[PDB]
Order: sequence, then C-alpha cells, then structure tokens
Amino acid sequence: KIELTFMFRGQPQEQTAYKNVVKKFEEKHPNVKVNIVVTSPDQYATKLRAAIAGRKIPDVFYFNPGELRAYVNSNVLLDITKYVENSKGVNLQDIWEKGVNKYRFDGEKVGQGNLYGLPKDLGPFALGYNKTMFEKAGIPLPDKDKPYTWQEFIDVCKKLTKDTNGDGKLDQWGTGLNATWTLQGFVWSNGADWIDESKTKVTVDDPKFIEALQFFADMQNKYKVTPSIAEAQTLDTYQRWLRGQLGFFPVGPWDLAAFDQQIKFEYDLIPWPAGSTGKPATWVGSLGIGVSSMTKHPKEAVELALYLSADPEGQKALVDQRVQLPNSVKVAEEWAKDPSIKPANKQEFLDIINDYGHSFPTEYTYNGEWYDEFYRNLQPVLDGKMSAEEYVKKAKPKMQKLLDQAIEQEKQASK
Ligand SMILES: OC[C@@H]1O[C@@H](OC[C@@H]2O[C@@H](OC[C@@H]3O[C@@H](O)[C@H](O)[C@H]3O)[C@H](O)[C@H]2O)[C@H](O)[C@H]1O
Ligand SMILES: [Ca+2]
Repeated sequence: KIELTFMFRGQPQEQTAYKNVVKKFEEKHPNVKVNIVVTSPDQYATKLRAAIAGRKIPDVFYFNPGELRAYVNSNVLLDITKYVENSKGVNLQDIWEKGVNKYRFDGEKVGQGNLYGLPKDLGPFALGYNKTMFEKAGIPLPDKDKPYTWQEFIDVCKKLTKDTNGDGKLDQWGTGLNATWTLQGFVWSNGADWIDESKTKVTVDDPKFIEALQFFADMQNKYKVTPSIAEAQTLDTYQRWLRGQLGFFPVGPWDLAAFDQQIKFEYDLIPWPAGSTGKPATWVGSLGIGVSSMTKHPKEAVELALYLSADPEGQKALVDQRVQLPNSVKVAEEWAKDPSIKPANKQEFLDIINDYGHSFPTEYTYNGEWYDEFYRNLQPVLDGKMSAEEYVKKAKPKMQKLLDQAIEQEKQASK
C-alpha cells in the first residue's frame, strides 16, 4: 500500500547489487513498494539538482556530503534522528564514526548534532598493481607498507613499459592515471592542497601544488610511462587496466565486483607513492543516503535508508556482492583479515580510512563550483600544451571568485 521512490547512482554492477538488496527489503516489508530511479555516476548530480529545483524530491536518495549544509538550509533533507533512535536493534555506534558524522549537522557545523542522512559507505581509493605483470617481468614486488618515492615509481613504471609481443610497438605501460581521481594524492603527499587551512583561499599556485601537477602530467608526456594521448583516446586507461595492459591503477571497493568479473591477472593493493612529505595520501569518498523532508512516509523511508546503511542483513548482501566494504567497523576488520577474500592486502582500504585518507576539498565548502572550474580547463596541462605553472595562475582568480561566492551564499542562505 505504501510506495517509496529511491533515487541513486552506480556503475552497472552497483545498480544490480542495490536493486537486489531493495528486493530483499521489499520481501521483509511486503507493504512497501520501492520505485527506482537510477543513473550513471556522472549523470547523477544533474538529475538530482533538477529534482530539487522543481521541489519533486525522491523519498530516499544518494547525496554528496559537500551538499549537506546547502540541503539543510533549503529544507531538502529530513531530520531523521528520532526515527533512527527508535528503530529496532539499530546501532549506529557500530558504523564508521567518520561515515556517520559526515551527515550530522547541529545548525552551525557538520559532524555533530542531528542526523540528516546515513552513510552509504566509506570509499577509500587505494592503489592496485598487476602482480602477474611484475612477476613475468622479474621486477621485485612493491612493498605493502613503505611507499615508493616519486622517482622510484617512475623507475618501475619505465621498466614495465614495453613491447611484449615483439611487433615493435609498446603494448604494456607502467600506468595511466586519471587526474580527476588520482591527482589529489600527489598534491597532498607533496604538502599542498587546492585551498588553505581555513578553506577560504585558493592555493593551487603554491609551488608544491605546481610540482605535483607537473609531475602528474609528466607521467604521460615526459617520462612516457602511460599509453599515448591517442592510445588513451582509443581505449581508456580503466579499460586497459582490466585487460592487463597496465602495471598500476587505482582500486575502490566499488570496483571489486567488476574486477571479479573482468580481471584475469593477479593484483594487490599498496600505498600510493609519496612526495616530499614521505607519507602516502589519497581520498576517502562517501555518499549519504537521505530522506526527503517532504516524504509522506518518513518511517518507511528511514527504514529503507537503514536497511542499506546499517542493517546487518542489507549490509551483508552488499558486501557479498562486492560493491563495498562493511559499514560496521568490527565486521570490516574481520573481513580484511579473511585471506580467502582478495585482494590479499584488503587491509590497505582500512589503513586509508584510519590513517592516510583525506576528504575532497569540496567537502569543506558550501558548493563545489570553484573546484569544478579547476578541472574544467585542465586537459591542456595534462596533454603537455600548457605548463602547470601557467594554468594555475590563470585558473586561480576564477576559482577564488567562485569560492568567495560560495562563502557569501552560505551566509545568505543560512540567515
Ligand atoms: O573510470 C573508472 C572509475 O573511476 C574511478 O572511480 C572514481 C569514481 O568513484 C565512483 O564512485 C564511488 C562512490 O563515491 C564515493 O564518494 C563513495 O564512497 C563511493 O560509493 C564512481 O563510480 C567513479 O566515477 C575508479 O578508477 C573506477 O571505478
Ligand atoms: Ca607490441
């Protein structure tokens, strides 16, 4: 008799897994029907923005932690605190505190107070390597604790870059990193960031940032340890990693089902190479599961969010289907130690969460437009047509204007 709309995003394997788990919810609650709206990850922001702009908000939906404050100011997210407290058996205290706190807001600041969502997951972005490739090449395996230096990383990547079938053409490469998702770790481990400590000033013109960005671009253009510009256009580097053509590529827990299906070589996880700080860095992602402030069925909507986020049955199903690591800390710790479940160094995911993982800079700001502007015109740097130094000088004032506007807009919307 009750109908809920559940809006979310995922790669094909994630869509299938969540659709399966929603069906399990519907078996458990036969009086609730869940109507699904699902998109690809890149489509999602646009489609959710449109829903909110028209005030036709789905009952339950994914959202970005960087939108939490804006969504509260505009009365988008229901305060679900009391529903979560009253629910049978639920124990959020078992869930990653880092995850739960991203969706708490006390009226002034994030991290404390009322719950406005539940964590879908934590998404530590690890570095994988192709063990099959290393062993066929006779290269000593990477250490699972001590990061490569940047120069050591380039050195091994060069050794891996070769013509393996002897037709005279390179057909295997050290790596092929996507700047959108992998620049951050090089920037951070080199002691830089997109913004200052106060999160109000753009700092991409820091020499440490420039060094990190130029190093990144140089992997393709100078050190030549990646497919060429044309080769990556022909077949993108994620696909080339699946086919066993690349030595190194990132791995998120959401990748595991796709990798189970398509990757035939042995791979394992390692820390990211470290810049001047000598400490590895990468991001820990998260999405929240929120409830529409205007839902006609808040109890059932929170029950769906809880089933996906915290319920041991719903959680076990998601972990079994290899699209995330457990939200329960104790379950995650014994998961990581189970050697029958690969990669062998699953533990690296937990090390990222507990130690060297950072948030995206936009998680700190009222909106992300300032950061999107950095990436919007970045490709000429990546393709060697413009220096890192020249680009960040040009981008910085455009970014700063947008950031200033985000800051002002928060002041206005929170009045
Ligand atoms: O193009 C290959 C894909 O890109 C890289 O992933 C980057 C993006 O991460 C996934 O989203 C993960 C979720 O967002 C996190 O905040 C949350 O913790 C996760 O559930 C998107 O599907 C990707 O576009 C990887 O190399 C590969 O998956
Ligand atoms: Ca060849």
